[PDB]
Amino acid sequence: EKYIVTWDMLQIHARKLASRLMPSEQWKGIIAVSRGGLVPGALLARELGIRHVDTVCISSYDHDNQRELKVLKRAEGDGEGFIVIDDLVDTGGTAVAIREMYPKAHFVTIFAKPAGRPLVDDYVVDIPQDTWIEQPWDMGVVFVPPISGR
Amino acid sequence: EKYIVTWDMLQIHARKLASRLMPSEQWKGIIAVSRGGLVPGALLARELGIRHVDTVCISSYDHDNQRELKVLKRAEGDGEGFIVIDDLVDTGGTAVAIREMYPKAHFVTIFAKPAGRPLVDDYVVDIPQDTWIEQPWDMGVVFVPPISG
Amino acid sequence: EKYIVTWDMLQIHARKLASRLMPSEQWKGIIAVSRGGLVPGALLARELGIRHVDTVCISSYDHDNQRELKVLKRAEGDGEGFIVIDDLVDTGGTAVAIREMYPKAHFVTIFAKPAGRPLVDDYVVDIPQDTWIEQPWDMGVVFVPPISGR
Amino acid sequence: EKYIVTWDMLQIHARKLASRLMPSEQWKGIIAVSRGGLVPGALLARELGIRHVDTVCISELKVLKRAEGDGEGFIVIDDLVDTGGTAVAIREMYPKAHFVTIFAKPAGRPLVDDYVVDIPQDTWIEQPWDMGVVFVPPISGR
Ligand SMILES: Nc1nc2c(ncn2[C@H]2CCN(C(=O)CP(=O)(O)O)C2)c(=O)[nH]1
Ligand SMILES: Nc1nc2c(ncn2[C@H]2CCN(C(=O)CP(=O)(O)O)C2)c(=O)[nH]1
Repeated sequence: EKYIVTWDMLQIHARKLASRLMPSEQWKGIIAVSRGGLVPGALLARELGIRHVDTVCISSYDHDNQRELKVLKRAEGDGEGFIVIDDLVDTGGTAVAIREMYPKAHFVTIFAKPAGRPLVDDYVVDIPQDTWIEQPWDMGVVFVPPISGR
Repeated sequence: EKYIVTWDMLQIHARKLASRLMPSEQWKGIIAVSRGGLVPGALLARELGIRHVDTVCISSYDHDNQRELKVLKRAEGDGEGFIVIDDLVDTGGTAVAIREMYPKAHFVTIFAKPAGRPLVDDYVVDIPQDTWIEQPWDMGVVFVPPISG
Repeated sequence: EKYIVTWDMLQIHARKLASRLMPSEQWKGIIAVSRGGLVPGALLARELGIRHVDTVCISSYDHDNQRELKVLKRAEGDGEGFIVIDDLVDTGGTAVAIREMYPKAHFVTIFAKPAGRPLVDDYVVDIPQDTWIEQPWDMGVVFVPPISGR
Repeated sequence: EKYIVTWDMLQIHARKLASRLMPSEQWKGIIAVSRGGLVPGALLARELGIRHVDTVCISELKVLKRAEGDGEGFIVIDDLVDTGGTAVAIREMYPKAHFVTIFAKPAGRPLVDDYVVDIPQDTWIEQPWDMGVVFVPPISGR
């Protein structure tokens, strides 16, 4: 059974993470991990009041049991004083890759499954591995037939 | 901590509860416990395609140190073949009265706290006793100031 | 032409209606037109602090160019000091029926189309006649495939 | 007089915008004007399968961070256009860019190559990232 994440709950969690990342002056800017961290990055940037937002674009595809990682666009630096935000961490693969690119950055997510959980600096919601997360940008409001009808 | 419930989530839970009330034909109608149950009742009504929807309106008169229960408007029958529905059960204070008016009814809620759990026939979500549930009809979409300037 | 009504927007509309119905003291209760008026009625009931909420249940099976009406259940009275509410007005068929069985009732809706427009006492939003209104209780948040491949 | 925009509504408009920008292969990437364009840019990035998303941060109008090129083959996205102070500025850095917003006001209308929703000029747009689902007192007591 999948975990439905609506926009309202995302924003609640995003604000729960924002306050825990106070003060706002200890952070220089924000790096969002495209595309998953884009919205959480936007949300953080609004709350913490940060206007400098950049993106690192990483493309990943599975070829059976191995991953193919392609960084299409990178932000410069060791990550000094920035926050790196992604929507969720599952196995922790993307995290370890970001950690190589930005060894001196604070890495955050909204959701974290048990495996990837310890590989984050901070997160908000716990999810178990067997659970799939539907993010709001993948969903919509559409007609849904009744259960009976009658 | 305060548990926030959005319309969307209420609908998701209402739909789960609804499937557990299949098939629809065993039900004559639906009695909503005003006011909390009105929206859950409405959603159930749609999902099951039940058009016979009635209400029970229950208010509380306080006398000296004790709270009495006034019944402003009540449906008919012993609730035989009916689903009775409230938004939640916290203590079951109101839920005692509903059983007495409708003994032969299927009494359901969306949320339930531990002390009110044995009072319903079925519910969807467990909530801790210390937790306040904010329902979406008590909320709205309003400007929230940022956290930094 | 399809008009999407989310729960948030509906609440906004219902709240605008409720404040136009102030003060609440002039009303002795609410009669909801099942099933469409159930939710709007519940929202009025909350905003006006009205605990006396009853229903009128009507079945409208459409046989070609004629309609068969069935009143499954009917709140008592002429509607004196009562608000009767449906979600929307379309042709005025339901409205003429309510007006007969509740002549001294203040009959309101949220949406209205030009046809049934003169047959309500008050409404909130104008909807064009050729538009289908998708109400939130008939919808849900489910997955939606992206518009493009890749 | 306040135009309230919910996430669901923004997402619908963003999809109506995405459909106009089809086919998606005419695009090499998206440039979101932060912070207004971020979420719209993110939504377009999903609906159009575009993985190359970069930002331009304007703020006199000081440029905090930006990307190169003349915008040829890119989409520049902001949440709205009222006047065009930044819009006039965005035009410069990427002249051959396709520049879109979701909302557009009359005075800002001719500055963008495309938009989705018209809004009166005297109307304030309350974007969902500035709001939240909070308790709201009933309009009456009894
Ligand atoms: N929407 C969604 N995307 C998912 C889910 N699980 C994985 N992904 C996608 C999106 C984000 N992903 C990762 O960061 C891979 P990781 O470095 O090994 O943790 C994969 C899910 O349950 N839901
Ligand atoms: N969900 C939905 N229900 C509708 C619509 N149009 C009509 N109905 C349903 C629900 C309310 N209706 C009427 O008041 C019928 P009227 O006596 O001719 O005014 C029919 C619609 O666009 N959408």
